[PDB]
Parts: sequence; structure tokens; C-alpha cells
Amino acid sequence: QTGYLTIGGQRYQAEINDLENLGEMGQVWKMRFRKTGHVIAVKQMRRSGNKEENKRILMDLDVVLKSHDCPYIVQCFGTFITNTDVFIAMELMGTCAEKLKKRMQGPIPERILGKMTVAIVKALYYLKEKHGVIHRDVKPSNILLDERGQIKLCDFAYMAPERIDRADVWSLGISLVELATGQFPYKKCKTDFEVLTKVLQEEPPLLPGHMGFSGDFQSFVKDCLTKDHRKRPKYNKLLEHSFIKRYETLEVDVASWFKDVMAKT
Ligand SMILES: *CCC(=O)N1CCC[C@@H](n2nc(-c3cn(-c4ccc(C(C)=O)cc4)nn3)c3c(N)ncnc32)C1
Repeated sequence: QTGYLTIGGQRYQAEINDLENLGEMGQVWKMRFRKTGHVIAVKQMRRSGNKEENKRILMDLDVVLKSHDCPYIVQCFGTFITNTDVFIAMELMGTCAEKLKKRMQGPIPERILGKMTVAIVKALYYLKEKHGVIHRDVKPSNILLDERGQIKLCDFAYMAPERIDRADVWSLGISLVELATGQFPYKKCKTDFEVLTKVLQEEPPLLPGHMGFSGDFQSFVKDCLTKDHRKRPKYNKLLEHSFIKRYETLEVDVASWFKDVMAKT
């Protein structure tokens, strides 16, 4: 559907002029619905833009509109189609995990990465089983969080060893090591090919053992960083890992932690 906004459970007859532009975020606009006061994220696709960009934007929007039943994927509130533009209203999140790392200026606690791991794995498992989509780029910039504790996947250096000669599991492990240590494991590489050489030649950058990380966390990262892809576990096997099982039920106040980090300059 187009020309309608669905915030919560109320559908609103809306047009693009019913939204107030509050500025650009990081092209995704922050806009306010004048009829209710809701602030939403709006992605603008110009019909005169690049054909390559508009091709993938329409492709992911197809998946986004099909992912209304997944609580770990950014939801679409509606679309506005004009004679020159396509505005995609999206659920407004707080910030991405990469900004949280830079704002923290240090490692992100394991309990936060535990809830983050459960959310991201279930999002990737949803894209594969129900949509046949394999998200070929999982990184902290694609992991979104808000002030209510939600952790969702955004869009659809981290390439798996076999993707060069499943593959997304390797990208999640690299992201977990980067957030758990505050250091990108391939930060000393100048070119993209130098990162490539170290992934195949060097041992997997595992989690350090002197930071109080639980054995379940280090085991989950080691399983994600398996160089031989034939021995890398499935999402079916990952979802039963004790690290996933712990944070599927453990109460972690991600909302309060998110506010505390955002309250720093
Ligand atoms: C670290 C991440 C970061 O800084 N960002 C860049 C600036 C915008 C930030 N941000 N993105 C979203 C967002 C984007 N999408 C999205 C929807 C559809 C498609 C396609 C290709 O169809 C692509 C992206 N959904 N959500 C944000 C939201 N929703 N809230 C807050 N900030 C957001 C990411």
C-alpha cells in the first residue's frame, strides 16, 4: 500500500506534505507526522537518481514489507509515491552499534552483546527460512538500537573465507569481537585486500581470555569464526548454543544502558 502511515495499530491517510523535515540522519530523513506528532525515519528515493541504487532500494523494500512478522528487523510504516520521488517511512531507531562503540570509547558489555546476538541471529534465520535471503554484510553499522531496548537489523572486512574462493555467521563473529574489545580485529590493514589476506592466512581473531568473558560467549564467537565453512554451524545449530539460550530469557536492561551511553559527549 501507499499513501498511508501505520504507527502502532492506527492507519492514517497521509501524504508527503503531512510530514515535517527535521533534518538528515547520517539519505534517510528524520521527519515528524504533523497529524499525530510521531517522529519517523523517511528514506527518499529520487526517480532521477542512480539506477543501481534505486534497483537495490526497491529490492530491500520488498523484503522489508515482507518482514512485518519479524521483531528483529526495522519495520516499514508506509510509502509515499510522488511523480518524482518515493518516500519510505521507517521505524525510527536511536543509533547504530558502530556509533554506540564510538560513543562508549571502549568495549560494549557482554550482556548487551548477548541480547544483540539473539536479535541478529534470529533476524538472519528469518531472512533465510521465510524469504530465502542471505544478508551478505553483517556489521555494527547494520545493527540498530533505540532507547526502548530494541535491537533490530537495518539493511540487507567481514567477508567469510569461503565467500572469497554460513557466510553471514563469520560477519557476525567479527562484529562481536569488534564490539566486545572496542577494536576492529583488522584495523592495521590499509587496503581491502590486506584484510582479505589476513582472514585466510592468519588464525581467527578470537575473543581475549582476560576480560571476564563467559565461556559461552567465547564459544559462540569461536563457532562463528570457523575458517572452514563446511564446519561452520547453521542457524539451526547456532540458535541452540548456550550463549543464545542464556540471553533468550535473561532480563537485560538494554534501554537504560542505551540512555546512559547516549548521555555522554
Ligand atoms: C551506524 C548506522 C548509521 O549511522 N546510519 C546511517 C544514517 C541513518 C541511520 N539509520 N538508518 C535507518 C534505517 C534505514 N533503513 C532502511 C530501509 C530500507 C532500505 C532499503 C535499501 O530498502 C535501507 C535502509 N531502515 N532504517 C534508521 C532508523 N530507522 N532509525 C534511526 N536511524 C537510522 C543508519
